Amino acid sequence: SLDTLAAKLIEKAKDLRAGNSTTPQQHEALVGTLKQVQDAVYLPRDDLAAMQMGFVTAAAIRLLLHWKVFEKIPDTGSIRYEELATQVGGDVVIITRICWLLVATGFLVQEGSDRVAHTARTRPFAGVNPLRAWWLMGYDEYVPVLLAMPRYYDTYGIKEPTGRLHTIKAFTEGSPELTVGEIMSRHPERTANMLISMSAMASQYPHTGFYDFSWVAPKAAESATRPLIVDIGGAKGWTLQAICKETPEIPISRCVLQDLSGVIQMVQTVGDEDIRSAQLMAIDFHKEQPVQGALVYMIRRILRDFGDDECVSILQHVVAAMAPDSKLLIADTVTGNPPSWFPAMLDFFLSTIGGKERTEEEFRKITARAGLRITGIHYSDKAEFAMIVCEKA
Amino acid sequence: SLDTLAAKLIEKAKDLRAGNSTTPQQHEALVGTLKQVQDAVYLPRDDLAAMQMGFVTAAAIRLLLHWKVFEKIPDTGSIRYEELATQVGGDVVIITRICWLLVATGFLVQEGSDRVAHTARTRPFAGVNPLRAWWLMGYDEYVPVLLAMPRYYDTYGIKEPTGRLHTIKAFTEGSPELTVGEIMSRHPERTANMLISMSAMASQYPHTGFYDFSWVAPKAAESATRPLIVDIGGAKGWTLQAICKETPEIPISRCVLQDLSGVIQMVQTVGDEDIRSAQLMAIDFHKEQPVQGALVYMIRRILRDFGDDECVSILQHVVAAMAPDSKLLIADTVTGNPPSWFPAMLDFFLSTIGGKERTEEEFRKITARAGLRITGIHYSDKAEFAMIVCEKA
Ligand SMILES: C[C@@H]1C=C[C@@H]2CCCC[C@@H]2[C@H]1C(=O)c1c(O)c([C@]2(O)CC[C@H](O)[C@@H]3O[C@@H]32)c[nH]c1=O
Ligand SMILES: C[S@@+](CC[C@H](N)C(=O)[O-])C[C@H]1O[C@@H](n2cnc3c(N)ncnc32)[C@H](O)[C@@H]1O
Ligand SMILES: C[S@@+](CC[C@H](N)C(=O)[O-])C[C@H]1O[C@@H](n2cnc3c(N)ncnc32)[C@H](O)[C@@H]1O
Repeated sequence: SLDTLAAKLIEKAKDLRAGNSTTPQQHEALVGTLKQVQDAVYLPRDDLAAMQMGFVTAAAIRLLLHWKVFEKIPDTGSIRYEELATQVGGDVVIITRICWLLVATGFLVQEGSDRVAHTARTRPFAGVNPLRAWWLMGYDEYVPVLLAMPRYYDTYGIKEPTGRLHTIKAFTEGSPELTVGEIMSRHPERTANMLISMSAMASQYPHTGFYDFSWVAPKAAESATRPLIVDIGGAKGWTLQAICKETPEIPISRCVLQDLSGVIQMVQTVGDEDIRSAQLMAIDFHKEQPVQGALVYMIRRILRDFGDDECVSILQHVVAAMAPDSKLLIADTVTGNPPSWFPAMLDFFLSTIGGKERTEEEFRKITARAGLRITGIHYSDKAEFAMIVCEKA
Repeated sequence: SLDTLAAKLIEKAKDLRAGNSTTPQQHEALVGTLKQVQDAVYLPRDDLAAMQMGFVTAAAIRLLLHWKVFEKIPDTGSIRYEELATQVGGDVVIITRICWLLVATGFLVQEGSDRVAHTARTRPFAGVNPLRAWWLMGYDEYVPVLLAMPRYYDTYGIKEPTGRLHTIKAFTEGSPELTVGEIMSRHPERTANMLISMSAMASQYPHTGFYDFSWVAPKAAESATRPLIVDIGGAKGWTLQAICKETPEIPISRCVLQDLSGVIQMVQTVGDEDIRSAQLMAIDFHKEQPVQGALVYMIRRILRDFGDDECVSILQHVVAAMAPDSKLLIADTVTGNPPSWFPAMLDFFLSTIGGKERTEEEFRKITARAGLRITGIHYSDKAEFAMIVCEKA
């Protein structure tokens, strides 16, 4: 309510004066309560005006990023608009107007009518880091594709976009005959920025803590030979390291990390010693699963990027390699009907590359097509992200 | 401070509880306080989530508009996703995914496992009205222009855009040699949406309530042929109709509605019998004011669209047409420096068409340059909007 929002501000204010730390939980609660109140108080005209303001604050930030203006505002203190203008080599009038939008929305602050300064909300824009890279990737790589969606669906029909080709992204780029990866390989600066972005999203879903892997331990004791955990598209092997740290009775030396040649090579070169002890293998999971009869095959945050038919192709290569008692673990969001806001947002972005966040029913359908049955779903505490346990039907 | 904000929330909650928070000024003030809270508490991760969710929610709304889904969701009650999908001839899965994004953000409501319903936030999209037209103007006609701003300033220099040609909007449209008004006026559906959008956001741009025209009624008796009010760039004459409703002694047949050829012709189609009984007239106010000697020349929300020199040029043509007892009335947004929240948003948008929001002193400098004397400024008590009353100096 308005009053509980006021209570949370009074609390924050006292804890700052007392120099104590706002927890992530208290911050979330404060922001959540603000949102509840705005949703109760704002009329439709307020909702839509706030949305349009969002467009222009993002454009203003983008334009100042383009002009390298955030780099020139000092970390603390302030800089005269005229000095900014001289250092950019542009007109002080337009630079000041752009800054004023950000002052009116609390991104920047003025110190006297002549000078501008950062807030905590703009310091990430003053240099290279993952939030800024992620911000630029979303704005430059996705916003034009979102604008292109009505034209896309006019062209292809009102149909779920499910292919690796003719994605909304590739359509927007002008090369629908290419995959998104092929398009990005033609764009080295955009890829570089994306690589930094890519690291941030991976870090924010849990690798362990919500599923018991220790049942692999007795098999490792019975069999000296059977491969234990195969991580398909495991990247730099962070998941395998986390599992074997959590349960040291699972020898990482009997696990298998599969990815692209370039990623495996970087693991072999600068990967830590535990992961380098695992069996590393370059594969194409669209065409093959080379490890036969492993106890566990894991597919983490991969199926969300593909349509059903492509997921069933990946899955069936694994099922052909599975022994009768193998498990196939899919780590991915099992979205609700209806979904919560963060997976619902991710799903909307995934539609531009042919993927989606599936419901439990949708996962049942694709695993059954691959000859699997889901025997358990173990949810983490983060936005319906779950371990889906599958065995041969 | 967090504490003064908390106290403002607490006091507005009291007013609501007693039934004493009725007025538009009170609503606007509470909305402003909530925005101040947002700005004081949001951190980069919150701003990023809000940017992403804003763009995604906008594109979802745009697709459901384009597909005529909002029109098919009943005003109350609910409809099955499968019925919606069949009525728009679309795939139920992609339609559901997109509705689900709006369900997750409280724009739509899902009933059970498979039905969807309007909220007050989406009913504006279910049919033709000014708020919907305003939203479509912003999204269709300005968001793609926002994305073009980096390239525009790389093309023309980091300089305040002040010309009526080669605006950012005409640059994006691919017709730099047309003014933005000419571009809007050449396509019927764009023109018709523009006309309806000029009736939106009366909370910022009231059409009456702040200036009393009743002094015109007398002079209507002085003569039978003299034009009483000339509405320069008057769109579809909504403001003339508002004035004549409130001063029924001013006959609308003695008023002149002037706009571009394409706009004034559309008034034959959409205007009611009342406005179509006015003197409709195509003009180009960059070049001429063809009606000499009128009692009042009204220039409402025109000067905002142009730079200072072009505004002087426009006013000079009107001054030449004026008789010694004529008045020239400028009706427009009048803000402070820096601009308040809503005019700060508009100032940024107006930069893409060569315009800006202005302070009272900025309007005074333009009117002086055009050889006018201001005899009165009459502010709205609900919006930063005023009638500037002028005569020949
Ligand atoms: C330009 C401005 C863009 C963003 C704001 C917020 C989002 C809703 C649209 C609204 C819009 C608006 O308020 C105005 C506006 O639409 C125009 C024009 O599009 C540009 C000139 C044409 O001759 C015709 O008059 C229409 C001129 N002047 C304005 O003030
Ligand atoms: C979404 S990313 C990270 C997935 C990883 N399981 C995780 O949770 O962090 C997908 C990974 O799959 C890899 N990959 C993409 N295509 C592949 C292919 N055809 N064969 C093998 N690996 C692939 C990428 O190199 C990337 O490391
Ligand atoms: C921002 S709208 C304001 C409309 C109306 N006076 C109001 O306030 O609701 C700008 C108006 O000026 C008209 N316009 C633009 N350029 C014009 C021109 N060169 N000559 C005549 N009208 C023009 C547009 O077609 C549009 O109706």
